[PDB]
Amino acid sequence: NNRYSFIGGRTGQWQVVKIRNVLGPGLQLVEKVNILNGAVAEIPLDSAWRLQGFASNIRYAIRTELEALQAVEPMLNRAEAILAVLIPIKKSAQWWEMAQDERRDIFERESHHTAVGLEYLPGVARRLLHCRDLGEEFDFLTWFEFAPEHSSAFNELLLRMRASKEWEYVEREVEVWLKRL
Amino acid sequence: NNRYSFIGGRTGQWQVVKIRNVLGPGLQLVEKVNILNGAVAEIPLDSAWRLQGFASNIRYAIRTELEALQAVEPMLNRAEAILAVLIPIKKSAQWWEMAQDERRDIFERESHHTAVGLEYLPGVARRLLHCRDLGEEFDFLTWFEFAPEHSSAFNELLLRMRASKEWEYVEREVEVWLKRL
Ligand code: HEM
Ligand code: HEM
Repeated sequence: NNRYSFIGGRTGQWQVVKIRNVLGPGLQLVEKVNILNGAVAEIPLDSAWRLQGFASNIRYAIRTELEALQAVEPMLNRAEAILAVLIPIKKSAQWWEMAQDERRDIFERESHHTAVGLEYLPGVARRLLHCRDLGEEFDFLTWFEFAPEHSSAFNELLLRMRASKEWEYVEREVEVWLKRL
Repeated sequence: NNRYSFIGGRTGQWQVVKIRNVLGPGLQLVEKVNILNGAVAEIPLDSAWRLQGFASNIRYAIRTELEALQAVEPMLNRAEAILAVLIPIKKSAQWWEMAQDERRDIFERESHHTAVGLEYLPGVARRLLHCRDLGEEFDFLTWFEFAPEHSSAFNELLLRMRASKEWEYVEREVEVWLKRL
């Protein structure tokens, strides 16, 4: 099953350390996040929000980029990776109306998204989930996990991505920092 | 709402003219197709199958290709467009594992998918729906509609596409020919 749900509330595998409402409407602070592999039609007991998305095919990365990523990218669920950050992202209408070449040019040629992110591997593991096509309020759910030794580096990455051309099209962003229970 | 369902059964806006089970498991012959904008968790009793997909962003077409398409592509629901064909398609695991550049090169550089398709406009109107990401048995639901005038041309187009490199990755395909009621 390629669908994942993230329920903010009183139960889950992850304790919420903090929520930073970076851009646009925020997410209610809660005690924990519960992650479920599957859709979840009915709101859990004592929960404040649910986010959902699916794992999908590659949309931008070219073969040589995939080869570079595969050589260094870590797996999820490393024993040392006790911190995580869930970052829902929405991009503007102006982005989604662009053609494929226009988007790829902004994403890599101008913003160097993959080349910058590679600078943070193997420390940071990640998962990308898509949800615009489900009708959700965000377009992406992005997930990152790492040992505490990489927290400073991860915060620098965030600032570097926010300085990029690609980020001129980001309309909503929240950071949910988590610690593994 | 970006989701569409196609219910094969005894009711609907479209009468089934024929079903050709081109490759892989077919779809049961039925009297009619009912098309609904929205999902349908409860399939009607006298219906045989339900297909669903969503409209999404562009995956391959470049700006100059979109411009060419926009100059000539017809609207849906033209008065004369009394014939349609619903063609669910599934592509292989080897296709999906390829990177974005590899897929674009097969789609256009080798197969000329858009250049060939443009030869059949304005006669043929179309919609593309995506459903691999919903866990459906097919990956795409493709829809075409046109006057009787263009049936012979549409049949030529089908044969041309099936001769392409891109088609070497198609592993399931069915044609549901319809007439507007
Ligand atoms: C940690 C190192 C990172 C690496 C190696 C990396 C790599 C990538 C790659 C290769 C893609 C494209 C996938 C495809 O072709 O479909 C992608 C997409 C994406 N990434 Fe990153 N990324 C990193 C960090 C980040 C961070 C920190 C953020 C958010 C603050 C983020 C947000 C996104 C988004 C929103 C997308 C989807 C873009 C779109 O489809 O428009 N990434 N990432
Ligand atoms: C009638 C003229 C046609 C035109 C102008 C045309 C045009 C296109 C365009 C431009 C795309 C890419 C959309 C994107 O970038 O996301 C596309 C995708 C697609 N089309 Fe066609 N098409 C035509 C006929 C057909 C026919 C007859 C079939 C099926 C037999 C078909 C099957 C598909 C499929 C399966 C995709 C999805 C490809 C993928 O994402 O891997 N098309 N079409």
